[PDB]
Amino acid sequence: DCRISFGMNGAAPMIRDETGMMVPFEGNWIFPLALWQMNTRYFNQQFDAWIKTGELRIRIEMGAYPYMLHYYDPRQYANAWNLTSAWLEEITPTSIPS
Amino acid sequence: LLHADTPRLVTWDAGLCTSFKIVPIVPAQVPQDVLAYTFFTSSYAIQSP
Amino acid sequence: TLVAQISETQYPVDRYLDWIPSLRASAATAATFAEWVNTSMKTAFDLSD
Amino acid sequence: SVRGANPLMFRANVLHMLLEFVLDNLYLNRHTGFSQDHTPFTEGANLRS
Repeated sequence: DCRISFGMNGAAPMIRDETGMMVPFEGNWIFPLALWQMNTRYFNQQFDAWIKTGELRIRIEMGAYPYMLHYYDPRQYANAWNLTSAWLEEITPTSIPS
Repeated sequence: LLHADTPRLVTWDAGLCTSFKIVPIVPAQVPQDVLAYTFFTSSYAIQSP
Repeated sequence: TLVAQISETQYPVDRYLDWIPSLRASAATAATFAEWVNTSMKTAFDLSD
Repeated sequence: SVRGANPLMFRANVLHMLLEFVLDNLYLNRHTGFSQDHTPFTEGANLRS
């Protein structure tokens, strides 16, 4: 039970905790994989602007996951948002991308 | 009296058994000035009971 | 041994792979898994019948 | 009048309507089939098709 509520007249939108509290889009969070799996589109639309720019740390408990890694060049500039948003958009109820 | 037509007693039904259906009356105001259209699940086309 | 790992039976197994997420397997899921195991075994050991 | 109806026949009309309702809802529910869920909405449920 995680329900998102928009804040009127400039109030920050806030999601519902497990105990019943309504916490804003800040701090450090813990998510089961199933939540993002079932709300792959609602959460993606509402969280991209906060993870990339604002302070938001999300820990998705998964247990085990296949991984594929890319080696970047450390003496030059790097950015992994174009690599992470692709995964967070291809996340789907049925399957998981690497 | 020689041959009376037989009735039909057993008649199977495969669909869900009910007789009350929920019907909308007036359209909802999904595009509205107050709440952004991204809030409603109708924008994401999520089927609801 | 390999179906008692994912299903719920009373066969005493070691249960090493419990940290890997899964579901409570049903009859159809277990049947498909068993068929895959069977066809892999026949492929490995060169049987046709 | 097409839009009109006699107020004194309402009891008989309602009784006939109830008779039609009962005499229609006289089927036997039939088993159709099931399928295990693969998505994490239902925690390993046996959905019905």
